[PDB]
Amino acid sequence: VLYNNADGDFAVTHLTKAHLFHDGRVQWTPPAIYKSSCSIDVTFFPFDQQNCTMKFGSWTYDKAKIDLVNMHSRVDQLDFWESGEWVIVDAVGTYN
Amino acid sequence: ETRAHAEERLLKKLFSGYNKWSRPVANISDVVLVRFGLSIAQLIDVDEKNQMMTTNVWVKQEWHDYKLRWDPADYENVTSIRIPSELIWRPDIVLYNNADGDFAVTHLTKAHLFHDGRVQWTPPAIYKSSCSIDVTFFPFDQQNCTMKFGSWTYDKAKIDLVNMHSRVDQLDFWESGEWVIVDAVGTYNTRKYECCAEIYPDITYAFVIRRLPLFYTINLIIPCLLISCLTVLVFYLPSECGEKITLCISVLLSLTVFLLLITEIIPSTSLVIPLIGEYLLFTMIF
Amino acid sequence: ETRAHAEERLLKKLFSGYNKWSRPVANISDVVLVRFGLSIAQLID
Amino acid sequence: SECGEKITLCISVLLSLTVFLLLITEIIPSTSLVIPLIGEYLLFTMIF
Amino acid sequence: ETRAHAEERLLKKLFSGYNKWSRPVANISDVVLVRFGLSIAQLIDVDEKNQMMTTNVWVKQEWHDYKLRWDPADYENVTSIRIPSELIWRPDI
Amino acid sequence: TDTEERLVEHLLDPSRYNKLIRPATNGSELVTVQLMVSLAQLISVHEREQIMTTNVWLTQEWEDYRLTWKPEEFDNMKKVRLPSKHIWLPDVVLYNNADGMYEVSFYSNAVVSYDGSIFWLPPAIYKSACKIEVK
Amino acid sequence: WKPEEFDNMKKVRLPSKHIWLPDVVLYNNADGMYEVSFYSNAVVSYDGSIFWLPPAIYKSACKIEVKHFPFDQQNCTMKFRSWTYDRTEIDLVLKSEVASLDDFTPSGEWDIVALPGRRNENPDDSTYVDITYD
Ligand SMILES: *[C@@H]1O[C@H](CO)[C@@H](O)[C@H](O)[C@H]1NC(C)=O
Ligand SMILES: *[C@@H]1O[C@H](CO)[C@@H](O)[C@H](O)[C@H]1NC(C)=O
Ligand SMILES: *[C@@H]1O[C@H](CO)[C@@H](O)[C@H](O)[C@H]1NC(C)=O
Ligand SMILES: *[C@@H]1O[C@H](CO)[C@@H](O)[C@H](O)[C@H]1NC(C)=O
Ligand SMILES: *[C@@H]1O[C@H](CO)[C@@H](O)[C@H](O)[C@H]1NC(C)=O
Ligand SMILES: *[C@@H]1O[C@H](CO)[C@@H](O)[C@H](O)[C@H]1NC(C)=O
Ligand SMILES: *[C@@H]1O[C@H](CO)[C@@H](O)[C@H](O)[C@H]1NC(C)=O
Ligand SMILES: CC(=O)OCC[N+](C)(C)C
Ligand SMILES: CC(=O)OCC[N+](C)(C)C
Repeated sequence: VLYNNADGDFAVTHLTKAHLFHDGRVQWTPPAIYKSSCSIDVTFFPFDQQNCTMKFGSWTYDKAKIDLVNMHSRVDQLDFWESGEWVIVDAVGTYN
Repeated sequence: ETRAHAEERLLKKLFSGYNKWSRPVANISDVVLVRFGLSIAQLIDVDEKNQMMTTNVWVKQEWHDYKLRWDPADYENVTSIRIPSELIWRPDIVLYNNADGDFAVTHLTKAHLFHDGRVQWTPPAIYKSSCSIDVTFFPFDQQNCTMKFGSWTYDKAKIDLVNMHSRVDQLDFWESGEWVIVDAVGTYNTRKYECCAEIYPDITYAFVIRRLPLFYTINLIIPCLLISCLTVLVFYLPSECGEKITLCISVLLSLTVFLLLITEIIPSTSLVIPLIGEYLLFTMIF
Repeated sequence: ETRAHAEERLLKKLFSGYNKWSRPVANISDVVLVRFGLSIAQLID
Repeated sequence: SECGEKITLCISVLLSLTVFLLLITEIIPSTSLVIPLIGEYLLFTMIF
Repeated sequence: ETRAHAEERLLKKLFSGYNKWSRPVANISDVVLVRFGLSIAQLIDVDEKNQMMTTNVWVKQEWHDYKLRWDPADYENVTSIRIPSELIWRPDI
Repeated sequence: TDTEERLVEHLLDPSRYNKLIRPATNGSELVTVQLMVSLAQLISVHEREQIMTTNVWLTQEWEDYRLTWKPEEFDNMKKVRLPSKHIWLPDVVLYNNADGMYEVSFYSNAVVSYDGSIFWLPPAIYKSACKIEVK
Repeated sequence: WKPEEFDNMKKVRLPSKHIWLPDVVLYNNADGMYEVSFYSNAVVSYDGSIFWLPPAIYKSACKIEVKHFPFDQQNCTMKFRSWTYDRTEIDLVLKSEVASLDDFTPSGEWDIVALPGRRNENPDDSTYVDITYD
């Protein structure tokens, strides 16, 4: 679930079909619309560069039962749709 | 020997003949002591015009269930498991002063069950409660918004609330830059309603929040004062200049606009009048 | 023989006694390693 | 001074600056930790 | 004897082999006549800028089901009952 | 308790209790439902939209003879809490509502006495349309 | 089924929620609604051909060009994909090269110019297939 949710959904609500392989591996890639709160710095507006974060973690399973492995560090942008108002300088996930 | 077999073995045993519609007490006269606490995640909104407060909280609950007990020695030394919250009896703690929100917890995350029957449930929630707004000293105002929690259908003789801790946890509070929590304490209360002949306990949390008065001072106060400074200059202006009326008319139409802008921020309550509203109005009269 | 029949048989076998409420780990000491990643579709607002 | 338009010009400038400040206020968050440079510049210009 | 008991017996009998996915006509060539009507409750809004009309209506429908018939004399004179609309075939208007 | 769980299973046992059937007795009779609105707060009265939002408790009381039991046989239990979604309810709704939400907000439990009396007091946030006088 | 064994019935209506569906969705939707809005019945022929025509209100993201406002022309696209099966499982095909306007209601503010449809593959992926209407 998204820890810093704000007025949105805590957990994914679309629940697509999971791809299950014969060796037990499961791949589940559902979509989600997330409204995450982030601190806005407008000192240099309109030439500002915001730094908004999204915190993901298991709600009820501790590190001794579920451990998250950072598949890749940076957020995948292969299917990104250009907004025309913002440019993603760098999106990196940090394991804490 | 294995967990996904032992834990599965344990899960099957627990939910064999479990009834989720019955208060979990071995004796009728017993009381289900629910330890209730709040951990605020952030203060999403403090809307003054609508007199409502939106918050993100973790509704810490904890109670004993006598049917969900086992001996860890029998199950490969499993001391605790995570179980669905929709399969077990839960207290119906609702937010009494709900305005434009949900009365109960609607997310139903998993609960942590310990071998002695203790059940820990910490579901997240977004509560939109109603609180009286006093804007007498706006923008230096200090609000006091309260959230009332209690069981809805069980009286004090069946379910009783225990203050987990007096103060609302704030370790993970998200600072917004507009509001600062001065204190947030839950107070235990009991009272009788005309509905029912039994005492219904409740825990009320009082969030005393203080606004940081530098945005509205920079953006409303100083611009208001600067225009008020021009109120008197019309009397030093020579009549031959032919600009006296232009100066004072412009001042009047500016102060009027500022009053309406403030009118759209403060609540429409008619009990108290803001000091800023009084000052603007009196300047407009003069 | 057809793939649909084989898949029906496989689904019947897999979910015969599957309990979704239990952690899927072979052993007590095991930990479910969940590989996590985000792909951004669009920055809405 | 004989033109009889100094007051009109300066008052118009003042009110235009105030309106633009109010427009800015409808975009930026109501936070008290940082202040935009555009806002500071507008406020200093209004004071002068 | 009690009306509730008779209604329970009737409900058990009616939905014994009822299919809600099939058109309720004794013959394929038959046509289901669905008397359709509207009862406006309030004209909520008329959005000129967006060119939409919001209305609050009661969509009165009425048809005939040949498999939901019974004799009231055999069920303590029960002439009608209220059943969830999701247990019976409905027109997809 | 074991006795309370047994009573709950016995009362709502679907083989003997059908929640879709009105609890009519003595023949073609009607079930008398008592109403009482308790106003908890007047949240807002929008004049532009002509909608009044209220926080009310909608007391509802009726008699369900099918939920009767003998206290002697159940450890002298006089009343039990049943989930309102699993018993017959009179579908009492805010008919003149705005925003198209007819039913209550929470669906609390129903306090059932041993003599079949039912007591349901669900909370609700109601948005009702009303005619605003501007004169 | 064999019509002769079922009173010579050639086609029947079955609920679309109780038969296998290709989870074709509006991939580039802008409000998070992927599926169709109604989930009507599917007309099934006796030979196994399924014909499903559900209605839908869609909100797709568009790249609005403002250089020539108010004499501007917009090129908004709708990309359809199956968010469950890849190209090795189901192959999407175009029934026609253009969208149908047989039951179209003229807008009044916007004039329709062209509604072509194209089936796109990825030569580098081989598991990607979509149909885009411009
Ligand atoms: C963005 O914020 C995160 C956490 O607040 C920090 O670790 C990171 O260095 C920041 N990046 C920039 C470019 O400011
Ligand atoms: C689980 O792992 C522990 C430590 O690796 C081992 O002692 C135990 O025998 C294992 N259990 C099974 C059922 O393999
Ligand atoms: C329940 O508690 C009461 C009071 O402590 C006691 O009199 C009664 O015997 C208890 N019930 C049982 C079954 O032990
Ligand atoms: C059971 O587990 C606990 C910790 O969960 C440990 O302290 C204890 O030694 C274990 N006992 C046995 C017999 O494995
Ligand atoms: C806040 O409100 C509560 C109840 O309205 C009251 O008991 C408490 O004293 C108030 N605190 C302050 C600091 O005003
Ligand atoms: C159904 O109607 C058609 C036309 O009226 C008729 O030929 C046919 O015999 C009818 N079916 C039965 C079973 O009577
Ligand atoms: C059955 O009920 C109807 C009214 O619903 C009444 O007119 C009729 O007399 C009743 N018949 C019997 C046999 O009770
Ligand atoms: C056990 C449990 O549900 O904990 C929830 C709190 N959190 C998300 C900080 C771990
Ligand atoms: C019995 C019951 O439902 O009571 C609801 C009202 N309350 C919380 C004031 C007792």
